[PDB]
Amino acid sequence: ELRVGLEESELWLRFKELTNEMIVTKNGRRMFPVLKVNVSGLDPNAMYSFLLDFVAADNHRWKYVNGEWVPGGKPEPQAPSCVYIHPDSPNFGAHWMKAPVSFSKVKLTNKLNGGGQIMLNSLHKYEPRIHIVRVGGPQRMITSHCFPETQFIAVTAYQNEEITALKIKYN
Ligand SMILES: C[C@H](N)c1ccc(NC(=O)C2CC2)cc1
Repeated sequence: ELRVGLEESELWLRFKELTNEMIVTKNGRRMFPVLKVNVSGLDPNAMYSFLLDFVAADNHRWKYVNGEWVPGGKPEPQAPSCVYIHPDSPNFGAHWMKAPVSFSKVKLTNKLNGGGQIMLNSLHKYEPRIHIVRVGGPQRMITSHCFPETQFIAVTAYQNEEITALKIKYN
């Protein structure tokens, strides 16, 4: 059975309980914390690519109002984010299972850009999600996993200084 787990969930939970925020820039900003995933139950010899995308957790614009995040009242449908391919892709099960799969090179942007960078809507709430795609083999297969622990609001600058402080404390 394919098992997918979150490395350093303790740290993600500190950020989540304060409402996590991730900086987006026109050029694209790397994430802190980094999404790291423990994976077991892959065929060491089978071929897989690791994909990352960001689900709009709700259809609302959020705003920091008197030290608290509150949603607008005018939802719009949220077009899904683009997919980031882990640069080790494609690779053997053994490669993916020898150490946590670490998405340290994904960059979050607010502007449609060349490639690499994933465009998010500023002040929308996102839930990171991976797809483990079995490639090359006869039978293509996809397994998807969500990480509620790693939810955040995309911001152009931090609103909650509690978040600013946690980021610096642990980077
Ligand atoms: C060059 C770069 N490492 C790269 C580019 C495309 C893919 N395509 C896939 O694996 C798709 C089937 C899921 C993988 C890696």
